[PDB]
Amino acid sequence: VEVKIGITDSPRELVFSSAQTPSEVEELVSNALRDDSGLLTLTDERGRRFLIHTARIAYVEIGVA
Amino acid sequence: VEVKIGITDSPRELVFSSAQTPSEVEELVSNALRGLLTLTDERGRRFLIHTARIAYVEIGVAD
Amino acid sequence: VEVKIGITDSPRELVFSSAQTPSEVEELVSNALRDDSGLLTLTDERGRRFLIHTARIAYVEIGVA
Amino acid sequence: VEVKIGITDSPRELVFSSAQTPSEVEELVSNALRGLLTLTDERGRRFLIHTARIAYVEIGVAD
Amino acid sequence: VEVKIGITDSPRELVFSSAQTPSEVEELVSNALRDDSGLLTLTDERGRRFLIHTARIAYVEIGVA
Amino acid sequence: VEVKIGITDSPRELVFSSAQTPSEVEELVSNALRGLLTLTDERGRRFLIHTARIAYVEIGVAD
Amino acid sequence: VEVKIGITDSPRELVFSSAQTPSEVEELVSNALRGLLTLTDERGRRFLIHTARIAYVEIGVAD
Amino acid sequence: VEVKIGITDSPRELVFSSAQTPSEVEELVSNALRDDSGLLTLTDERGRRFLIHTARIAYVEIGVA
Amino acid sequence: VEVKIGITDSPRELVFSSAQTPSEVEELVSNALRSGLLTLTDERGRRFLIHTARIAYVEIGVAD
Amino acid sequence: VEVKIGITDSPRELVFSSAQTPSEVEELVSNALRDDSGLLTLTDERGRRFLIHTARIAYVEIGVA
Amino acid sequence: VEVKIGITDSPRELVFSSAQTPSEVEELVSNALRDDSGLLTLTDERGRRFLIHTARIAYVEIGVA
Amino acid sequence: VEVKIGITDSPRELVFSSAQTPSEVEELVSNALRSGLLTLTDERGRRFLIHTARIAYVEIGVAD
Amino acid sequence: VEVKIGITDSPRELVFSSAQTPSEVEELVSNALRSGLLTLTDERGRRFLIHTARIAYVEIGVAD
Amino acid sequence: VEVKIGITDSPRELVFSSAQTPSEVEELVSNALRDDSGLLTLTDERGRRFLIHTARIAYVEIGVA
Amino acid sequence: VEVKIGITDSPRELVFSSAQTPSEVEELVSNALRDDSGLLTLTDERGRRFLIHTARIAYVEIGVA
Amino acid sequence: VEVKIGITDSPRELVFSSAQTPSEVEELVSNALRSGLLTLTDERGRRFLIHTARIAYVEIGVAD
Repeated sequence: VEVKIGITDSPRELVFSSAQTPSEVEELVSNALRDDSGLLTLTDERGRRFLIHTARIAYVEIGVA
Repeated sequence: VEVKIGITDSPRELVFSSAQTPSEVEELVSNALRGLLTLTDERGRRFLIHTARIAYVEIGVAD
Repeated sequence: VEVKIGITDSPRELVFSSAQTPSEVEELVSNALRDDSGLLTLTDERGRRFLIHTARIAYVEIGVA
Repeated sequence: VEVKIGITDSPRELVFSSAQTPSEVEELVSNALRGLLTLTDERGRRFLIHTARIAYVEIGVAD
Repeated sequence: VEVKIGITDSPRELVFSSAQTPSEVEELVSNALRDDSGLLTLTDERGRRFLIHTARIAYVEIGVA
Repeated sequence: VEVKIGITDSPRELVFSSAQTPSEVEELVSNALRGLLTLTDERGRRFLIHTARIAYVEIGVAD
Repeated sequence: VEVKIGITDSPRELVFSSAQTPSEVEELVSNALRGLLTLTDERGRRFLIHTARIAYVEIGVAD
Repeated sequence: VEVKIGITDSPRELVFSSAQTPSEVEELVSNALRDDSGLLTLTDERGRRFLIHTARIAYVEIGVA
Repeated sequence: VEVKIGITDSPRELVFSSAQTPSEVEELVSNALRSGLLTLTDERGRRFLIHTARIAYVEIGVAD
Repeated sequence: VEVKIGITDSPRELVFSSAQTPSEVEELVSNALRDDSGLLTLTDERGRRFLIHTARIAYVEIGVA
Repeated sequence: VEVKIGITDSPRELVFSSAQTPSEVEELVSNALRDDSGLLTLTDERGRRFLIHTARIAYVEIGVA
Repeated sequence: VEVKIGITDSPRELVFSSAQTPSEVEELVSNALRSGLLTLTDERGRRFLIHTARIAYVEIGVAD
Repeated sequence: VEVKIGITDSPRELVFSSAQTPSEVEELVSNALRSGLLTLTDERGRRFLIHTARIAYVEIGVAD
Repeated sequence: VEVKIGITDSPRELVFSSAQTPSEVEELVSNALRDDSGLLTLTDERGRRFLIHTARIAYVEIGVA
Repeated sequence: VEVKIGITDSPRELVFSSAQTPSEVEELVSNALRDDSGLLTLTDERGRRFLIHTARIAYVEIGVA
Repeated sequence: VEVKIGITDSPRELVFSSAQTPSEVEELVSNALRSGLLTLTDERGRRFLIHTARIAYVEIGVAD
C-alpha cells in the first residue's frame, strides 16, 4: 500500500510504501486519533519508522491493497 | 461523484471519485463536523481526515 | 448570484453561481455564523454542495441579483 | 467612498465602493469589533465578514 | 509623520502620512494596546480612517516630526 | 548600536540604530517579555511592538 | 542511521546521522512527546527541539 | 561553536559563532525551556546579544567544540 | 456562465459571470493566445484586460 | 476518469471528471505538449471547458478508466 | 469607477477610484499593453499617480461607470 | 517501487507506485531529459505526463 | 508627498516621504524606465537606489 | 556520508546517505555542473537513485567521511 | 550609516552599519549597477564583507550620515 | 570565520564556519562569479558546491 500523511501547515506529504494491509493501517490511525496517545507510529516495508505528532496530522490517505 | 476536501492552511485539495450518493457523503461530513472523518473512494482508497483541519468539502453532481 | 467564500489562511476563494436570492444566502450565512451550528451548507445552481466548516470562514461576498 | 478590508493571514484585501458615510461605516465596524460584520456596497453587493478575521478596515475620503 | 503599522501574519505594512505629532500617535497607540479597547483608530492627513483590530497589531513605527 | 527585531510570522526584521547601551535595550526587552515594548532610535523614531509578536531581539556590539 | 525531524510551519527538515539504534531514538521521541527533546548526532552535534513544534520524526534503517 | 536557532513560523535561522562550550550552551537552553523564564539570552563571541522569546523557539542546534 | 481565469504565479483566480456563450469566450481566448492582450467583459459591463502571457488557464462553465 | 493538471508556480491542481478514455486524453495532451504553442483544451463530462496555456503545464495525471 | 491592477508574482492588487470613464481607462491600458514598453500611468480621482511597469501587469479590472 | 517526482517551483511531489524496474524508470527519465514530454505509468495504469523542463528531480526507490 | 515603490516578486513596498513635487518624481521614474538604475532621495536625505527592471509600480501621493 | 541537495525555488533539500567517498561525489557533481546539460545521478547506500535536473541545482553539500 | 539591500525574490533585507559616507556608498552601488556584471562588494564598520550578486539586487537604501 | 551564502529564491542561508581567511573566501567567490561552480570547504571538511548563477550574496565575517 502507498500511505500518504498530510501534516498541518505544510504542503509536503509523508509518503511511504507499507507492507501492512489497508485495514491494519486504518485501525492504527483511527485508534491513535481517537485515544489521544499523542504519538502515531507507522513503519514502512523496509523498517523506516515514522513517529508522528498526532495533533499535527491533517489527513492520512491509504491506497488500495 | 467528485468530492473535494479543502484542508486548512494548505493550498492542495484532496480530490477523489465517490461511489456514494451526495446525501451519504454529506451525512458523514455533517456528523463528523459536529475529531475524525473517514471517506472511501470508488476504488477503496481510504481518506482519514482530522475534522478540525477541514476547511470545506465540495460534493459534485450525482451520477 | 455569484457567491464567493473566503477561507481562513488560504488565498483561494470558493466561488459558485447561486440560484437563490441574495437575501436567502445572506440569511443562511448570517444564521449559521450566529447560532454556531459548526457547518454551513450552500448549494449551487447545478446542485453541487459546499459544506463549510463555519469557524474557517473569513468572509462571504454575495453578488447582485 | 472606497473601503478596504484586510483579512488576517491573507494578502488580498476586500475592496468596494460604499454609498454610506465614513462615520456610518466606522460605527458598523466599531460595533462589530467589540462575530459578524455586514457591509453593503453602492450596487447592493453584500460582504459578510467574520470579525475575528478582520485585520483592519481602511475608509477613504468621503464623496 | 510617516506612520507604519505591521499587521500579524502579513508581510505588507499599513503606511500613511499623519498630521498629528509623534507623541499624539504614541499615546493613542499605547493607550489602545494597554486598555484593550479592541479597536485602534488612526486617521491620516487627508481624513482616511484606519480601523485596526488591536490584537492583530504586530508593531507601530512612528517617524520623526 | 544596531538593533534587529524579529517579528513572529513575518520575514522582515525591524532594524534601527540605537543611541542607548546594549544593557539599556536588554532591560527594556527583558522587562517587556515578562504586552508592549517601546524603543526609540537615535533620530527619535518610535517603535511600539506587541510583545507577544516578538520572535527575537538582536543587539549589536556597543559604540 | 539517518534521522529527519519535521518542524511545524517550516519547509526545512532537521537531518542528521545518528550513532544510536532506532529503538533508542524512538524511546527519546516517544517519551518527549508525551516540552523538550534532546538528540545528539554521531559527531556530537546537539539538537534541542521544542516538542510542541515537532511535526514528525523519521528514523531510517539501522546500520 | 556554531549555534543555530530555529524560530517558529520562520524559514530563516538565527546563526552565530559562540565562544562558550557546547555543554554551557546546552545547559542555558535546556534550563530556559524548562523553567519557563520567557526569555533566553545567548551572546556571541563578539558580544552581540540575542534575546529570544522562549515560546517562539522551534529548535537549537549546537555544533561540535 | 461562470468564467475563471488562472493567472501565472498567483493563487487568486479572476472569476466573473459572463453573458456570452461558451464558444464566444473560448474563441476569444484561443485567438488572443495566438497583441498580447485578452479583453473580456462580464454581464454587468466590468472589463477584464489580461496580459495573455500571464494566463495559466481559463475555465468556462456550462452554458446559460 | 479523473484528470489532474499541475500548473507551473502554483500549488493548486486543476481537477475534473472526464467522459473521454485515458488514451484519448493522453493523445490530446501529448500532441499539445509536443506542438508546444498556445492551448490544450479539454472538456469535462458536464461540458465545462478547460483552456490551458501549454507552456504553464507542469504535469497532467490521468486516472484509471 | 474602481480600477484594480494585478501585478505579476504578487497576491496584492493595486486598487484606486478613477474619475475617468471605463472607455478612457480601457484605451489607455490597451495602448500601453500593445506598445508593451515602459509605463502605464493612471491618475486617481484625488490626483495620486500610479506608474505601472507594463511588463509586470497581469490584468486590469475596470469596474462599472 | 516508489517513484517521486519533484516539480520546479512547487512544494508537492508526484509520488506513485511503479511496476517497472529502477533501470526502466531511470532510462525513461534520462532519455526524456535529452520532445519535452516524459510519460510514466503507475502499477494501476494511471498516466503521468510531465513537462520535462519543469522536472526538478526524480527519486527512484529500491527494486521489487 | 508619500511615494510607494512596488518591487517585483516581493510583498513589501518601499515607502518614503518625498520633498519633491509629484511631477519631479514622475519624470525621474519615467526617464529611468527608458542605465537600469533609478535614484530617489527622501526628505531626510536617505537615498533609494533601485534596479529599474525590478520595479513593479510607483505610487505617488497628492502634492505638498 | 550525508549529501544534501538544494533545489532552486524550493525550501526543501534532497538528503540521503551515500556509501561513496566525498571526493567521488564531488567529482560527479563538479562534472555534472560544468557540462551543465541534463542530469546528475547519484545512488544512496540502499540503491535509491536520485536523478537531478542539473540546471535546477542550487547547491550540493557533502558531509564528512 | 545604515545600509539595507533588497534581494530579488526574497522578503529579507541585508542590513549593516557602514563607516563610509553616503556619497561613497552611493558611488560604489551606482557603478556596480551600471557595469551590471558580477559583484557589488561592501564592507561594514567591523570589517564584515558583503559580496552581492549585482543582478539579484532589487534596491539599496542608504541611511542618513 | 562565519560565512553565509544567500541562495536566490530561497529564505534559507547556507552557513558554515571557515578555516580560511576573509580574503581567501572573497577571492574564491569573486573569481567564480566571473565554469558556473563555486566550491567552498568548511573547517571540518564539509564541501559546498554552489551553482554560481543561484548565489544572491555571500557574507563573510571578521577574521580569526
